[PDB]
Amino acid sequence: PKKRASNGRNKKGRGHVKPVRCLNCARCVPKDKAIKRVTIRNMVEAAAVRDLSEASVYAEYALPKLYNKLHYCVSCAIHARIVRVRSRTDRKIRTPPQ
Amino acid sequence: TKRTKKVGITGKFGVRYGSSLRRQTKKLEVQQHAKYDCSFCGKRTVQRGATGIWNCKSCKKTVAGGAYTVSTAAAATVRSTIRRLRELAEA
Amino acid sequence: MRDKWRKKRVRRLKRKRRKVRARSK
Amino acid sequence: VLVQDLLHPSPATEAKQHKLKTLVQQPRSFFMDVKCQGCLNITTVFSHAQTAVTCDSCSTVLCTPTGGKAKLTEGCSFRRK
Amino acid sequence: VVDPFTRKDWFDIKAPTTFENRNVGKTLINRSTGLKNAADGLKGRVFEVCLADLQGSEDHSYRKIKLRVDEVQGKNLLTNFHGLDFTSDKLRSLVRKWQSLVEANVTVKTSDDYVLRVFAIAFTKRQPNQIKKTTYAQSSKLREVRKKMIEIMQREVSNCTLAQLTSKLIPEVIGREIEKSTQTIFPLQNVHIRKVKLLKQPKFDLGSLLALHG
Amino acid sequence: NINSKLALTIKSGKYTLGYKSVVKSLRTGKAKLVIIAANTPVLRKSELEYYAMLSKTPVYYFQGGNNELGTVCGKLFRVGTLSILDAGDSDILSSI
Amino acid sequence: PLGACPEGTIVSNVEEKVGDRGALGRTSGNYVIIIGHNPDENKTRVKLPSGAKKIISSDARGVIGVVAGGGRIDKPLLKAGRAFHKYKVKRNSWPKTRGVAM
Amino acid sequence: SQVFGVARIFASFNDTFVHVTDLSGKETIARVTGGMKVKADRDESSPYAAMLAAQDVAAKCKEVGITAVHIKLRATGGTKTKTPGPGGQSALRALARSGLRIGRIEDVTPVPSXSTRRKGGRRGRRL
RNA sequence: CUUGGAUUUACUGAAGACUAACUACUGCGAAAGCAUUUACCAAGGACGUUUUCAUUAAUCAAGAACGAAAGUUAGGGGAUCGAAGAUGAUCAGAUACCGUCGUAGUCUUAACCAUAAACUAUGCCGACUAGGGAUCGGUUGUUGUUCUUUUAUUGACGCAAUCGGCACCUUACGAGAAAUCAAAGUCUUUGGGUUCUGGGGGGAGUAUGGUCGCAAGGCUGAAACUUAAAGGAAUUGACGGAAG
Ligand SMILES: CN[C@@H]1[C@@H](O)[C@@H](O[C@@H]2[C@@H](O)[C@H](O[C@H]3O[C@H]([C@@H](C)O)[C@@H](O)[C@H](O)[C@H]3N)[C@@H](N)C[C@H]2N)OC[C@]1(C)O
Ligand SMILES: [Zn+2]
Ligand SMILES: [Zn+2]
Repeated sequence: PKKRASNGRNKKGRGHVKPVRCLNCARCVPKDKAIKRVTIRNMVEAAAVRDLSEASVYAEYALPKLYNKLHYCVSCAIHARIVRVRSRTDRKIRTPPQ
Repeated sequence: TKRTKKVGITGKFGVRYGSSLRRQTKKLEVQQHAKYDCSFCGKRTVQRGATGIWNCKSCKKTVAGGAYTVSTAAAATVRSTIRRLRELAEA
Repeated sequence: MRDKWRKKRVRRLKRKRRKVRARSK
Repeated sequence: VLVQDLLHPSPATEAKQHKLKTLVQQPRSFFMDVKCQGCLNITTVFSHAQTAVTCDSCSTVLCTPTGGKAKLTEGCSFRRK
Repeated sequence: VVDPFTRKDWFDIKAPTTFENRNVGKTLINRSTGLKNAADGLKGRVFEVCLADLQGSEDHSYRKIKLRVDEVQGKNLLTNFHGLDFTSDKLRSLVRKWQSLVEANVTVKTSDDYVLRVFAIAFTKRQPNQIKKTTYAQSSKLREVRKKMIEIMQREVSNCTLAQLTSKLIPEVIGREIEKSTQTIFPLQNVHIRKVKLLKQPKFDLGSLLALHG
Repeated sequence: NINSKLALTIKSGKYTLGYKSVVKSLRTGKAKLVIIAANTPVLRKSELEYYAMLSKTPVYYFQGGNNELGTVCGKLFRVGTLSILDAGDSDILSSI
Repeated sequence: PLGACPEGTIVSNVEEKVGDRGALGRTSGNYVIIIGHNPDENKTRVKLPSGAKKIISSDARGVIGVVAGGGRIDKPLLKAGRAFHKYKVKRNSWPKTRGVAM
Repeated sequence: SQVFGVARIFASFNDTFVHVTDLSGKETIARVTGGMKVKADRDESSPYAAMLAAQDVAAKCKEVGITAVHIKLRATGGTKTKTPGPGGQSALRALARSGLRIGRIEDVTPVPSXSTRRKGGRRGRRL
């Protein structure tokens, strides 16, 4: 049968899309299909925030922010719980969780 | 009528030397014996005398060229490269 | 049998059958 | 709606639609009398002007073409005819 | 078996007078033995310092200034401008989805024969009353913006020497100029000269160099 | 847009074709414009512009060779040079 | 002189020593590439047709361009007779008997 | 006042580097890795090993005459992953808990502007 | 691989590739495909038009253009990955997965090859049938907004109409074996025009003849014989080195 009306990707209006390599296994995967995450995290772990504040020379000096965008192939995304198998009526939800 | 299907000018070699060797010769011999446009008088009267020598029967000017064509790709690139480096130096 | 390899088996077979043919015009 | 007036639709709607889509097609462009403020001469100019229509011996350019209706130059006035 | 840190001559780093503070930091090298001078030595070494430290204001925390030594006065080593760059975190903070990134670069030579490559950067800005979900500028508008970037950097950068150039970069007047003379094309934000390359240097003149560490 | 301006001059104006005709039109003073193809020999091109200087005639240097200049005049033969004798409904004289 | 040619200039019939009237890049289709300059030492670095890199005096001369007649070897000789005519004006080095046949 | 070095930390999932240089980066002060702290090959990225390596580097930079360090942080970079390995955070915390004054922390992971091809193939490493 | 200092740090340089981040239920193209700047070349859809011709049209055997990747020939390049090969592990064995190299290849130029789950597994042209909110391009009317200037013939943005698109959401008119479908509807109340294809499963896209290709192969394409099911969608259960 046909599981999804979008065929598990986002490619209605064109023929081909360049691939990207998976973060974990380096699998070529279409960009429109790759599961993609934008992560902002603090460059210093929280339990060392005050220790670095003590040890810093400066006063009122901001903490640099780590930026990266993560691409996963479906296997490496399910095996990392980044997405999880959902029910037939719940697969049809594009709105992010809360 | 079309006298030969594919051998063309290399029909003078008959069945000898192998088809790949005759086909490689055909590519360069057509260029070797072709008429080219003169860059001086603008007529199609440039023919090869010997390798690297190209004469115009109209204006009687001889230009040094390639073995089998009037101009080679490397020489064309040099003219642009020498053109470019000329103004970048004189400015 | 993964029909892909079934076709590949026939290709190699048909390649060899064409060798035996050319042996005797 | 099951029962409707196809013959006498709302003129606001009939003006809301597309030129070919009304009960009978009718162009929604017009002809306008272009008159620069400098002179009193009158020139007839199509509202959608593909060419830059000039005026008489006064030597003025009246409109400049666009993708739709050509806007009048600075200091020209028009009247729908 | 020998301790290499006992053969170390700790020189000191001196910035140009164009910056607020020229007390950058320390350095160390093997001393000037008969078979190894400490004069040739030090020369060339490149230092990457934060412009906040050089101007004493965290408004400059992201630009990193590259300074490389070109003469040593005893224990003082004098540097000259060697390039500009943002830090990675700032540039990764600026690049945001649902907007139009636009760049531009140009090769330009100073008044005193310093050939540079200058990189601009800007972004499209969402209007105060904007309701549509994205802020995208049309492609020809971006061509216009990039053209203006290139022309303005060319004219504003080739008309002042390298020292005047580095004095001109700190307030970021080229950036605000790109800001001002594009608002009739498309509103822009976060306009910057994010990177400057020192490609070719002219023949070295101490009389011009000393004029910068007076 | 010179190829357009010269194309109209051929269509409506007056002209003469070839090196010998041009020189005669320079001697009689009837030439209004002399046009020289790019691959015309310099000795002939310098000869033409010396005639043009004596007779107070402007010279236009055509970008292409005689194959191109002949085609631009709507002809099937090469034109190394030509002179305009009467511009016709064209402003090639003022536009160059 | 090679010192007057910027990086990447294609040059032929290049002198090895100043004033020897040409030694390098002389056959059809061959040339010498100028790689870089060492103005303080008056030396130029060039790329020879074989692939070797060589430092030459910047006062050594060369001729701008590529030696004409390039592409001879692209066409096969096809015949012993063409080789006969080729070496008939070069030297007596053809035909070649194999050492194992002796 | 404070004398500044450059503590360049290379953290990867195979080993962690804590290695201090002068402000130009030309002169090496110390270079300690988790492979000098653990006997086993698997443990070289363990945060404990990185912390010990960072303390050793602290002692060396102190006996050299270095009081403060600017932190330079990077992952493996290039075609590899962009997140720094486990030892980097622990090494950074150790350096800020040894009496060393901490300058400006930054991440300089080598990021390609689209580059060569990663190893593995198009199906990738298959486990 | 490393005390011949490997790895790691800074500067300069040399190569070939690639075009990140922006980048999306967004754009263009007949399809395959197409993503750095700029300039030139010719081309194109849509829109606007009170411009022009007047049936010039639709679909199409035969016959033609283009056609990812891999592959072929000859030059040039050959950084990186890397079929084959060599080699270390795991293993009962692994000439596999995993690790280290690494030949073709990957790139380009001039020619071949003509196939993909080349997919929307949905021929093309035309008409009609139900509601909604977005988005791209063009055009048409319009502000408590931001920008030029504070003011115009600014630009962006905001609010209503339309034409064209890529799509999406709800319902089930109606359809369907169902999954599902605004077309897969207007089909036993069976007929708008037209091209191609299928007729139980295998044997078999095989053999043979023809034909194209340098080859690899492509296109066209049977029969004997064999067999009671093969298959589609959904249900309940059981099971999973699947999740909670
Ligand atoms: C050496 N390559 C071989 C190739 O020769 C071929 O092998 C066939 C094999 O398929 C045939 O096998 C055949 O016959 C057997 C047998 C029980 O009757 C049946 O399973 C069935 O009819 C058929 N598979 C066998 N009879 C001959 C081999 N040469 O196919 C397998 C292969 C590995 O490609
Ligand atoms: Zn993966
Ligand atoms: Zn000639």
